[PDB]
Parts: sequence; structure tokens; C-alpha cells
Amino acid sequence: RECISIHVGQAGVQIGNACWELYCLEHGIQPDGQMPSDSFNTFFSETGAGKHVPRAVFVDLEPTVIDEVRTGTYRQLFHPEQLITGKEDAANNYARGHYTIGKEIIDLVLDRIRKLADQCTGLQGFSVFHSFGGGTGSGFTSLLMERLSVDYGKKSKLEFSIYPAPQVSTAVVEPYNSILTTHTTLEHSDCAFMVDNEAIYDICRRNLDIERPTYTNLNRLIGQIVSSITASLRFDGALNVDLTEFQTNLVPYPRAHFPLATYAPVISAEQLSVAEITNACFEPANQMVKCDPRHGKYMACCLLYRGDVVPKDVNAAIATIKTKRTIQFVDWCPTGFKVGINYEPPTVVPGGDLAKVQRAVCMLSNTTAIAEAWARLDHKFDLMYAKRAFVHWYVGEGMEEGEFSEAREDMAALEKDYEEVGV
Amino acid sequence: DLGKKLLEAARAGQDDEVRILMANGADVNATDASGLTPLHLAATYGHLEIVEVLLKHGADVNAIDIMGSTPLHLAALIGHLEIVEVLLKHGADVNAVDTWGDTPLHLAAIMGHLEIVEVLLKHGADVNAQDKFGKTAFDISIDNGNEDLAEILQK
Amino acid sequence: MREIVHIQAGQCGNQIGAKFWEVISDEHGIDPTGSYHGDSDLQLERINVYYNVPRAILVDLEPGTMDSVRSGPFGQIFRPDNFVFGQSGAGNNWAKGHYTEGAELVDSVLDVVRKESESCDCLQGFQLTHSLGGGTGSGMGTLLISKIREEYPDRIMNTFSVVPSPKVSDTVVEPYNATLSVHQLVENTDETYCIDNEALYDICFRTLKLTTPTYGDLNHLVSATMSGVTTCLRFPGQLNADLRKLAVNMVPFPRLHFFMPGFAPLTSRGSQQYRALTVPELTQQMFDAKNMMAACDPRHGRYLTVAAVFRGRMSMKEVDEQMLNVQNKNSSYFVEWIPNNVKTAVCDIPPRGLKMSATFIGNSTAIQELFKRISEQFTAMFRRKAFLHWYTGEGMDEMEFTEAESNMNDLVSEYQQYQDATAD
Amino acid sequence: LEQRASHKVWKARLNAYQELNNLFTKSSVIPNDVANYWLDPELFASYIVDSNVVAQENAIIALHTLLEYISQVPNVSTSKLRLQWIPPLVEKGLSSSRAATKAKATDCIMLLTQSDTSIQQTVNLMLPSLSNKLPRLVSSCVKCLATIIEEFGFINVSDINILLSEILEPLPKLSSHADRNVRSETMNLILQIYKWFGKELLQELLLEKLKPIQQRDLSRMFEKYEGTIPPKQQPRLFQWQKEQEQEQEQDPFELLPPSVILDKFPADFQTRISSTKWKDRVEALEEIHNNVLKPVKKLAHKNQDYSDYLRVLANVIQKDANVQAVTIAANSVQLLCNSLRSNFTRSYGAIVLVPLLERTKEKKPSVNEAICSALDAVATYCGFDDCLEETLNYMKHKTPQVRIECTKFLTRMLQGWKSDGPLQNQLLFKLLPEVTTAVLKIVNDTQPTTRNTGFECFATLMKLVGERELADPLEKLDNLKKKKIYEYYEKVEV
Ligand SMILES: Nc1nc2c(ncn2[C@@H]2O[C@H](COP(=O)(O)OP(=O)(O)OP(=O)(O)O)[C@@H](O)[C@H]2O)c(=O)[nH]1
Ligand SMILES: Nc1nc2c(ncn2[C@@H]2O[C@H](COP(=O)(O)OP(=O)(O)O)[C@@H](O)[C@H]2O)c(=O)[nH]1
Ligand SMILES: [Mg+2]
Ligand SMILES: [Mg+2]
Repeated sequence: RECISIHVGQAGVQIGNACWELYCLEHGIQPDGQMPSDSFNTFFSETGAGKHVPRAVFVDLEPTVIDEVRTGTYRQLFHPEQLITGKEDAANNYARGHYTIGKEIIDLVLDRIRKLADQCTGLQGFSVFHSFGGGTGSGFTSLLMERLSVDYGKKSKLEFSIYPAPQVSTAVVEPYNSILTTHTTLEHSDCAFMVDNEAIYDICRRNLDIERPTYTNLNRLIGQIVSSITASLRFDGALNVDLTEFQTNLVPYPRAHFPLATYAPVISAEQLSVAEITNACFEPANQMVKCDPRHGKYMACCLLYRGDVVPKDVNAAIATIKTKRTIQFVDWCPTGFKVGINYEPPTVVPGGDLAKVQRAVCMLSNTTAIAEAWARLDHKFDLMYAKRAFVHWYVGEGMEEGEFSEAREDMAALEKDYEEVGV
Repeated sequence: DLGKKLLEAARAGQDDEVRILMANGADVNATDASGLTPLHLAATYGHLEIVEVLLKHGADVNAIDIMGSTPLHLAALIGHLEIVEVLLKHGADVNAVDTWGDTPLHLAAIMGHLEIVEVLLKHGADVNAQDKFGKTAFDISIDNGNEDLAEILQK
Repeated sequence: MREIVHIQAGQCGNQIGAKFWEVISDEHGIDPTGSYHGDSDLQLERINVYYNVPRAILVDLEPGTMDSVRSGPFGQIFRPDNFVFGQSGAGNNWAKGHYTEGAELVDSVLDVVRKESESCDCLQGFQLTHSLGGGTGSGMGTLLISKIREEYPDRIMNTFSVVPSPKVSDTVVEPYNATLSVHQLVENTDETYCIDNEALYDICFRTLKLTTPTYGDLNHLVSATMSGVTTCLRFPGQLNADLRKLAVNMVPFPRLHFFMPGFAPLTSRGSQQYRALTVPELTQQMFDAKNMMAACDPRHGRYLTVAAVFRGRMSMKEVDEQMLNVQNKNSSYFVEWIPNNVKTAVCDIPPRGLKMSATFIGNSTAIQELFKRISEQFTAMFRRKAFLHWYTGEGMDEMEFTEAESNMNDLVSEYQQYQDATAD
Repeated sequence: LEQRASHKVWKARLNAYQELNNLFTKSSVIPNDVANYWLDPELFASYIVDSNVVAQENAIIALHTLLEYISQVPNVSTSKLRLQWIPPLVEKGLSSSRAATKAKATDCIMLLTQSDTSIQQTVNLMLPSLSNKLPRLVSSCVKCLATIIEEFGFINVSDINILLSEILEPLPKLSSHADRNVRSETMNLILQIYKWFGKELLQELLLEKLKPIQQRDLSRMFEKYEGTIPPKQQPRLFQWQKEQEQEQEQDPFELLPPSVILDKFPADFQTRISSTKWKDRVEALEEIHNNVLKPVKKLAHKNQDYSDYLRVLANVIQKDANVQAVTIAANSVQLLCNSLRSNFTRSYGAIVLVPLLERTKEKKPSVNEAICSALDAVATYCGFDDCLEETLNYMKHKTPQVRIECTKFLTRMLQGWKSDGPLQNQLLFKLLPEVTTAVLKIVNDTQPTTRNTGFECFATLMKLVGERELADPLEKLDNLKKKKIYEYYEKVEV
């Protein structure tokens, strides 16, 4: 029944910390690994000495971030063989992550994954956490995804991508890296949840009331929403109980496998109703990817409630939105909203700016308006590639220039794929 | 592709494994290569329970293919009287035309399905409809020696 | 990506080089004996980058320069082995530094470079300071660069090259030497900071009101600029952290990697303005061409990429606002087809003397003005074939001058192309 | 699926026949021991008579491409094949009623006919089938006999007299046969014998014995024939004939007296070349080059040891820090190799080879000019003696420049590759093991200008050794790199 998590690049690794911090609070697991208290062993394994170890691998082509992971509060939680580091980073270059540097460590990484899969009996698949604009996040992940489709080809793989945003952007070439990994990882991913760092920035400035958010601010907010999606796998709910069901419910087209996630409520630490939070799921301000679903057709839509929730309140709030708003669906869809509930309360971090809420909801909806997000990257990409800007860096690290065009055509074809569904 | 397994099942006639594939959200109107939906295939090979399953889940009763054949065309060709009345009851096109100019009445008359001919006629079939060569359903009975059909066409 | 090996070659190379070590030794809290007397962790956080004692190699054909460094203030700290010096001097002959006399010594230098690199956890790249109008700093430096480029092709090459000007030395062979050296740098280095003596004089003379600037006066402007651009590398920070990431976000086309540096506020040798500048004032020293270390007008060209480094305690909110402001209020001066091409970073530790400061590294196409000046002086000299027997005697071919002339003109044309480019 | 070719189920044999047909088109041409459908020809003799008409036809088209994959030397074992194969081919392939089953059987016999030296051994085997029950077999096998002649003809036939009698003997009975087709298709065979030596011969031997109406139609057929009594040129040649034609389609000034230069050397030479002052070394080399080497045009082959002088040219080309002293030295080395051809066997060639390859690192155009031109000299006079192995070694070297230049070197040499012998040269002994594994390291380099040299150095390789033999590592390569390799393949010659 088990599931393995992988974290690539600083983004993956540092969001991983926020998620496994939040997983251990939700499961009452201690920083040293003990537990004074199954469905949760989908994510954790067990030592003979009563210690609960995550089924996770941490990867970065550079020690600094994982060194802090290896000496952080949760240093005892992970086995040292799970934390893998190189020396030379990818330097915001997809080519180095995928071709030049990534090939030097890919075999060691795949080997340490086999050690966790050998401990498992009925392995389900893989969760993958990585940035778009990062060199490691883009290049190495796309490589690792290719190789996991070989050594474990007959099982699922899910992405957690960090969509770039100029407000926290570290590189000019982040459009390049995003397009390049999304091209080569498209065929090897069954489902992929994008996270626009701008929306997370906007949300933290408005609803968390922070002037200039830090990465901890964004990661904590993100970790809450990741927990909402993986809650079904860790507590044995009714909906989305295994990795296949994510494809079943949300993916009616292998290529178009990019759901929009909306999370309410985000309450500052300085209660709402079931109906009020469900209306906020159709408010663009609380989306994780900045677009307008009103300009698009829904292919699917799931609601994952958790907390003090009465099943009848849900059905009322559903009928309200299905009658008092005009949510356009495609004609070849069931058009019925799937629902699942988990009565455990949303855990926050002690000290966090996010407050404990009585109930919460996370709406996963594969709307065609998310094509707007791809259009923004494609445009930025076109401006630089029209002059072949920064292209020599990529071509100089083992990459053919044609791969740029082959990726761009695959992105243009995906934009047409989103258009034809919604007309 | 889940839309391709639903065509494999609806054709070969595994009634049970349609419900399995459809419970996984398979495309009810998934086109193969020549534009044939599963409703086309089930209406060709006589799988009545699979036709009624797809129709009530939302199957285009008047879907055409690359050659303009509706499922009512194919049902009236092979001679599946049980399916013909199911399609017509689900709003089938009684006077649909295909690329060769034939209506379902042409096909049921050529193949000698006298019991299906009378059903189509009573659902308002065009007895004077012509094909490419310019022949009606009545001309086919004259040309083919069928006097059992000539009388059933003027009723 | 940790350690950086430093090199200084030629008279000017060791002059501004030692000045640089004086500045950042203080900033990191190291005394001339080589002992930490600081009072902060941000000082020793990334001391492993430039120190072990500096990771610096001193080179010159002129043996006198040996003593001019050791008899300097921080001259005691450099490793004795890392001094590599020839018997005679190059005498403003680029060929003597690159082919004959400078070539005989370059092996001894590479032996020490190897030694310092051997004991590095993870090398980043290299760092050379030198003048382009000389014979040793230009000829042997560019020869050293290529020789390292081929022995360490997996590393970054970053140079601090100073441009000759008639206002600082009336030697007429400098256009030759600088042109030949630019023909090398465009092919051999990842990034190059263009320090123009023309602009250093014009700043000390007109802005600082010094009637006769000395080398020390010009070297003060340089050493402060170097600590500013290397602030990201020497202290903890998210943006433009290592050499490769910097060049990745600064150089869109491999040949066009010549940065026009500039910083603020402009101070004299040990004068204090008594009034600390504001954030919007610092920001308005960017387009202010009187703060550019290269003698070019940014108004006459377009910025491809820009890196800003604000040092001191100040509002990160206000810096973001002012930078976002000045970009769009001059939107016709920043290239449109490179989005988010300006990147800002802050460091809390200011430079010594100043409460606040701001350095402005820019890849501006206006830099073509600088290369125009060198080429016109080169061509006037070359069309009358003056002093050619110097270079040809040392094994050089007359053809080389034409190639370097043509290669620099292609470099000028390239800058003009992207200046007139449109996104449409 | 190797043994599945004789499986009980028909659709399982049908695969193995397609598997084989794909093998004989995709196999190595020199040939795998797996291609053992020559030494046991009973195998395909069984396959051609398959108990299923559909799997039969697929066995014949596999035999067809097998029987043209054999177009490579050495396959002198075509005698055994015609004995084993054409009787099944005639008996049940020509016999067949299937359109395509017949057409490929005839085409098969074509290829077996031109494997032979002449037509007699094939004709002699397919003659008995004229006396078979089934008319459509004798109807067809008289048409096939008639078109092994009109396209080949009687040449290199030991005893034509015995052969003409053996094929003229049944012609009376065939021309009086019941079947219309057997008769109609017998007049064609008569014409094709007339078309090669008639009318006089067969009017006395044969035409006399046919129906009068028949010999009229044959005369009417001879008028419509235009062209000389024996055809000037055959519409098809045999294997030994076409190769001879291709080989048909496809004084040295060196006699001058030899000059001696040892006496030319000066006393102040050894210390000058081994001096610390650069200009001493330069002038030393520059003098013996401009004064002593450049004038001459042929050096002394007999009893002159230059391996003392050449090992000091190597010492400078490798280790000397003066790039100018290197340039003038490699030009000296070239002069020795140029004016003294056939001398650099091993000791001389090997004394300067590995130093020269080290110094390709130099990027100054004039210097790369001289070093490479010298490496071209030793290559043109040491063929592939020590260079082939050591050029590869330095393609694996760490310096980027030595990779692109030593790979360009293999490219230069490969264009002038014309070693003697049909096959089994030093290139093939180490082709896949070493050459290709090393060229791929260049093709997959981090740098584009490096990769782009490999793309030529792989397209110049395919040109030499067949774009089909190397299709295995072609597949493992990117589709994107493939179209760059092909770009050069179209524009590259030898
Ligand atoms: N939300 C969020 N975004 C992050 C985090 N860390 C990095 N990013 C974003 O990810 C993008 C690329 O940065 P990184 O992921 O750190 O790059 P990397 O994967 O480590 O690759 P290299 O550092 O070049 O080896 C940047 O635009 C950052 O804004 C994080 O912890 N949380
Ligand atoms: N800014 C600055 N420029 C210098 C200094 N010394 C020399 N130069 C310039 O560099 C050029 C002379 O080259 P130099 O370095 O002295 O010759 P080298 O010893 O062979 O490298 C002239 O254009 C000088 O103006 C210095 O200390 N500071
Ligand atoms: Mg990182
Ligand atoms: Mg000097």
C-alpha cells in the first residue's frame, strides 16, 4: 500500500521539510522518531525499536540545503543514506541538471530508492517535489522521471511543481527551465499539481498579513495544501485512497493532467461556516495558480473537506454554487462534484502565522483556464528564444539546440489541446 | 488510453467489462480510427445491454463516422431489431444519410430485414429517398425480385 | 561551488589587487598577520571563499613589483611560494608578455595555481586583475587565461581588466595592447568587469574635484567597486550567490560579457560626507553616468541585464519599490525581450566608511562606445604601421592585428545589433 | 523464435519468417553466426514448402531478401544452394495459383541464377518439371525458363551443345500439349532461343516438327523482332560479370638522387636547441629548416639515422614553452616525412606521433595549421600503423581542444582510407569495439563545437562501412542528433 516521496532541488527539499514537519504533527510522531500512539504506514516504515522512519529520499546537487536537513530538528528522523548530496550545483541550468551533472549521481540516487522499495511489499508509486526554474529541479527530476518509468514502469508517479514568479525568482532563464522539464516530464507523469509562487505570495500578503513573505511563509502555506491532498492517502478516507484514483477522478486526458488546487480558509493568527469556505473555492484569490476559471470549462472537480463538517452542509453548499453560479462543464464529463471528508482537524505548526481552523476544504479541479499559466511562460520563452538569448549556456552543457524547439512545439500543441476541449 | 479499451469491449461484447471501464470514466463517445464510437460497434454486433448502457450514460445516438454512418445505419444493416427500436426510442435519425447516399431504410431493404423495414417506416422513414445512383428503397425491391418487400414498402 | 583562486599580474594587476585585499581583509576582520579580530559570524561565514591567508597568486615579469607589494600594508600575509616573478620586464610589449618572455614564466605560475587548487574542497573559478595597455598584465595575463581555460575547463574565468586612456598615460602602443587583449577576452573569459581609466580620471577630476589624480586616487575607486560586486560572493545571500549563477543571469550571448560597473556614493580618499544617502538617492546613481566606472553613457544604449547590490541596513521594501520604479519610468532603456532582467540583492554589512552603499553591475550595449574609442586609436596607429617592428620581432604576425581589429569591430556591431533589436 | 520457425501453429511460423526477413535486411554485412541459413540449406528448403499458403508466401519473401543479402563476398557456397532450393521453388512456388507467391519465386530463381557462373546448373534442375501432371506448372515453368534466358543468356557455359539438346528435346511435346497456355508460352521460349541463335538452327532441328500454323506465327514473330542476331548487350549480368565490369570502370618523380644533410649541421646546434634563451632555440631550428631542409627535395634512404634528430623535434613539439619554436619544428617534422617517404615505419613514426597529438591543444591558427599538417604527413606515410590506436586514446583526453582536433584527425585520415584487401582490415578488427565506442564519446560531448566534429566523424564513418552496419548505435542515439549526423552523411565523400 506504500508510497515513496522524493525531493529534488532546494525547492523540493525545503518544502519537504515543511511537509514532513506537518506530517509528524498530524500523526503525533516525535522529532526523534518515536510515537506514543495502519493507514499512516502508507508513508512511514517502522524500526524494530519502535521508531517510525519516513519513506522519503532527499536529493540536491549541492550540500548546503540538505546539510541543514541533515542537522535540523528532524536530523534523527531520516536515515543518513536517504539524504543524498553532490558538490557542484546545476546553476539554474536544465542542461547541467539533466545531462552534465545529473548523470554523475543519477545511479546512486536510483540505488537508494531501490533500498526503500525493497522494504515495501505493495508499492504504489512516487511523489516528486521540485521547482520549475531551478536547474536541479528541472533537469535532474526530468531525468529521474525518465529512469523511474523504466525501473518501476508499471506504477504511478505524481508531481508537485513550483511555478515560478518574478517576486521570488532567482534567475532570468526560469522560463527556459520550466518549458524544458515540462516537455520531457510530460509523458512520464500521471498527474501534476502546479504551485504558482505568485499566488502563494499574494495570499501571504493579503490573508496572512505579511509585507515581504519569506520562503518559510510560502512553504508553510504550501505544506498545508499538500497535506490536504495527501490526507486521503494517510488516514484511509473514502475518496482518493490510492495513487491511481487521482488519475481516475482528475485526468480525462493523459496529457492534460494539471489540476488547479484551491484551498480555504487561510486564517491569520491575529470560525467560518461550511457554505462560506465552499464559496471561497470558486474565488480566484484563493487559487494556487493565477488564472480565471470563468474563462474555461471544467473537466473534473473534487472537494476534500476535513474537520468539523456535517455531510448535509456540504450538499447544501454544493447546490448553492451549482444553482447560484454558472460553473461551465464540458459535455463529455459526469459534471457531478466528487466529495470526501476526513473528520480530523487541520493541524498547524506551533508558532505558525497560520491559525488552527475548525474545518477546511481543498478543491482540486482540472479547469481549462490553467492554460493561461502555460501561455505566460510560453510568451516569456518566445521573447528570449527569438534572439537565442542564454541559449549558449544550455548548448554548452551537452544539450542540442533543437531540444528548445521540440519543447516549444510540445507546449504549443498542449495549448491547442486545452483549446479544443473548451469550445 | 481508456477510450480505446471501451471500444475493444463494446465490440467483442463483454457486457461486464464495459461497466468496469465506464466506472473508470472512459469516453463514451471515443472515436477509433474511422470515427466509430462504441455505440456504433455494439449496434453492429448485437449487444443490446451494452447499447442501453452507453445510451443512458450519454452516447451520441446520431453520431456519424468518417463515412457518415450512424449506429442506426449499422443496426439496420446487420439486422438487430432489438437495438433498432432502442436507438429510435433514444431519438435516432430515421432519415440519416451516409456518404453513399443510403438511408437506414436502404440497408434494411437490401439485406432483407423485412421486420426492421416496417419498424423504420412507422418511425417516419423516407420511402422515396434516393441514393447516389438514384434508386429508392422501392426500386431495390423491384430490382431484387423481392415481392414480400414490395408489398411491405407500399403499406 | 566554494573556493575562488585569485591572481594578479603586471604592475596595475598587483596594485589594484593588493588594494582589493586590503579592503576585504578589513571587512572580514583579518589583520596583516593573518588572525581573526572580528566580531560577527557573517564575517567567517564564507571566509573559505578567498582565504585558507589569502588564496592569491602574485605574478609579474617586473621583479621590483615583488617588494612594492610586501612593503605594502597587507604585504606580509601573502604566501611566499605564491610569488612568481621574472627577471626582466615586458616594456609595454604585448607580444613579449604573450609569446616570448611572459610565456617562459607562465609554467612556473601554473605550478602554483595547481598547488592552490589541489587543496580545494570544491573550486568555483578564477579571478584575475590586470591592465590592458601594459605588456605583462595584458600579454601574459591573457596567455595565463587560455592556459587555465584548457587545464580547468569546468571552472569560471572572471577578470578585472582596466582600460588605458590618454588622460592617464600617453603611451601610444596601448591601443595595440588593449585591442590584442580584447581579442582574447571575448573568447576566453565568462565575465569581465570593464574598469576605464578614462572614467576614473573624469570622476576624480570633475566630481571629486582633484586637479591631479594619482594612481592611488583611481585605485581607491577600483578597490571599493570590487568589494561591492564581490559582496554576494563573500557573505550569505540568496541571489547571485556563486560565479556561475551570476554569469548565467548576466550573459545572454557568450561574446557579450563585458559589464559596465558603477557604484555609489562616490567618496574621496578618506573623506566623510557626514550625511548618509537615502534609498531613492542611491537608486538614482544608476543612470547617473557620473558614477559609471566605464566611460560610457547608458542613455546612449540599452541594458541587457542589470545586477544591483545594496549594502547596509535599509528597507528591503523601499529598495524593491525604487528599483521597480526606475525600471518602468525608463522602460525604453531596458531591453524588452528579456523579462525580469534586473535583479537586486541586499547585504546588511556595509562597506567600511559608509553607512549605506549601492553597486550597479550592468551589461549595457552602450559599452560599444568604449570599444569604439580603442579601435579608432588602434586604427589610426595601425594604418600608419607605427611601432609594428616591436611586436613582429617577438614572433607575431602582422595578420594578427587585422584579425583583432576585425574581431573587435564585430563585437561593436553585435552590441549595435541588439541595441536596435525589437520585440514587436 | 529461432526454433519457432518449425512450430505446429501456422501463425507462429508466419512470425519467424517475418522475423527472418527483417534480420536479413538489418543484419551485418561483411555476418552473424546466427545467419546460418547457408550451411544447413535444408532449413529454407523446408520453409519454402510450408503447409500454409499465407505462411509459405512469407517464407519465400524471407528467402528472397536472404537471397539478396547474400550479395556480399565470400559466398562461393551458391552451388549447394541451387541444388537444395530451386527444386522446391519450382515444384511448389512457380506452381502456385497465388499472384504474389509465384512472382517472388521467379525473382528468387533470378537471384540464384546470377549467383551461378552461367545458367546451365539452374536450367538443368528445372527442366524435369516440364514433364509434370499439372499444366499450370509446366505452363509457368516454361515462362520462367524463357526469362532466365532473355535477361541472362548462354555465356560461360561449358558444353552448350549438350545444353541446347537437353532444352530442345521437350519442345515438340510442349508445343503439341493440350493446354493453350503451355503452347502459347512455348512459342515464346522458341523465340527467345531464336533471339540468340536462329533462324537457321531451329528450323532444321525443331520448326520442321510443329504444326504449319505454328511455324507461321513464329516467322511473324521474327519480323517484329528488331536487333542483331545475337543481342549486343544482355539485359542482366551475372555476379562475376558485374563485379568485373565495376573493376574495369574503376611514373613517380621520386627517382631523383638523394641528398644528405648530416654534414650540413653546425657545431653550436645541440647546445643552442637545448638552451634556455628562446631565440637561440628558434634560430637553431629556423636555420636547419630554411637552409638545410627547405631546399632539398629527397633525403637519403640508405644508412641514415634521423631518430636522433627527430627525437629532439619531439622534445620541443611536446614540452617547449615557445609556441613559435613548436610551429617551426612541426614544419621540419613534416619536411622529413614528406621528402623521405617510406621511412617512418615505426621508430620514426612513433617517436613524434604521441607528442604531436598532445600539442593539438594549441589554438593559435598558425600553430594548429602546422601541427595538424605534420600529423597529416605522418598519417599519409604511417597509414594506420600506430596512429589509429593512439588517435583514439587522445580523443578520450581531458583537454577540449585535443578532443576536437584528434577527432578531426581521424576524420582526415578516414577520408584518405583506401587500405588493400576486400575485408578484415585493421579498421574492422576494432570498428565496433573501439572506433565507434570512442566516436560516440565525441558525438555526446558537452560542447557543441566538439559534438559537431563527431557528427562529421560519424558520417564519414558510415560512408566507409555502410550506414546499415552501424544502425544499431544509431538507434540508441537521439532522434535529434540523428538528423545532424545524416546532414553530413549527404555532403561527405572519401
Ligand atoms: N515556494 C517555494 N519556492 C522555492 C523554494 N526554494 C526555491 N524556490 C523557487 O524555486 C526556483 C528555483 O530555485 P531552486 O529550486 O532552489 O533551484 P534548485 O532546484 O535548488 O537548483 P540549483 O540550486 O540550481 O542546483 C526559484 O524561483 C525559487 O523561487 C521554497 O522553499 N519554497
Ligand atoms: N587605475 C590604475 N591604472 C593603472 C595603474 N597602473 C597602471 N595603470 C594603467 O595601466 C596601463 C599600464 O600598464 P601596466 O599595468 O603598468 O603594465 P604591466 O606592468 O606590464 O602590466 C596604463 O594605461 C596605466 O594608465 C594603477 O595603479 N591604477
Ligand atoms: Mg540550490
Ligand atoms: Mg609595469
